[PDB]
Amino acid sequence: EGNCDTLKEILVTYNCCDDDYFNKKDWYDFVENPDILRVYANLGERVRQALLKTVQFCDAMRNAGIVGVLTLDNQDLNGNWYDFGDFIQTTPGSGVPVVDSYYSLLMPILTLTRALTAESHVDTDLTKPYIKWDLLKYDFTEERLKLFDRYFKYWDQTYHPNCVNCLDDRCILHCANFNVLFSTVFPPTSFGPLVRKIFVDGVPFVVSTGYHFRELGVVHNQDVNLHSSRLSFKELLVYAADPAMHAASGNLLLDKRTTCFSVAALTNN
Amino acid sequence: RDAAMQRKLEKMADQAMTQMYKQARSEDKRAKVTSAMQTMLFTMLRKLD
Ligand SMILES: [Zn+2]
Repeated sequence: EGNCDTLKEILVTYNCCDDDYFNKKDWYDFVENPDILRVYANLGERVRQALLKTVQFCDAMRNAGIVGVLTLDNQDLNGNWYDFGDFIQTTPGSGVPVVDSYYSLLMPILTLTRALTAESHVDTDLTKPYIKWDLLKYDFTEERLKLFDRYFKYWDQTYHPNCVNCLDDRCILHCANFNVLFSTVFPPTSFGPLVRKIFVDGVPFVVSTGYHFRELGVVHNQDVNLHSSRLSFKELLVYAADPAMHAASGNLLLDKRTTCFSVAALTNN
Repeated sequence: RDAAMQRKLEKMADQAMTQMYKQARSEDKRAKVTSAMQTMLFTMLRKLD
């Protein structure tokens, strides 16, 4: 904050805020003056456009059959490109770019400006309602894959929508990372435990059998048993320490004191 | 021997008795709490179906 001139220039050049905003002291802090998040957000669309245009450019080079690398400093803010200084020419339909340094540098911004919220509207338009997701759907896989393809098309590494299918750990990281970004799009009433009705001694229960982690995708419990006769101790325990039966036996809560997403209440007071 | 050994027989028998007492009370508490939590479960569901 000693000298963020270029940042100020960029911020006013795109009407995210007017120079008047730069006297409200602690404008740069986050926990002080949380409003800064809003004015940061007013950049998202420009970033998203840059992304789409670079996808187009990648495929263009691929068809053209050229090889090269993509550095940010060779990209305007509108999305265009230039400075084809050292690309080399090969047979068409066989060309290949290098988008490893590009995205790897860009990745922190995309959650800073939330430049991917424009995909939660009924048709990728800021000026339209949100997609009315089905309250019951919880899978969401080929959706993540589709997003990946529409943006990160040439991120030359396999992405696994469910870390369960990861190899080592470094794959777990390289997948949960993308999952973090993508999980900002979907309804927040569709994460957490994934319960299911079961029977024991001819009696219905509700217990969790899996989970939908906003960073790990879907995970299903591996040893669930429908229809049992009695309950030993450990199973008593694991069905007592779970929220499922507790929550579902609760009365609906909505509190305005906190922006944290409430869930349920267990009493009348 | 018999007026010292026999003095240790009592000691060891009585500590065995007290430890079996403690184990009995322990396993008692177990039954009590498991009954309680079973009751809690069975009464919880009886408000939702
Ligand atoms: Zn993986």
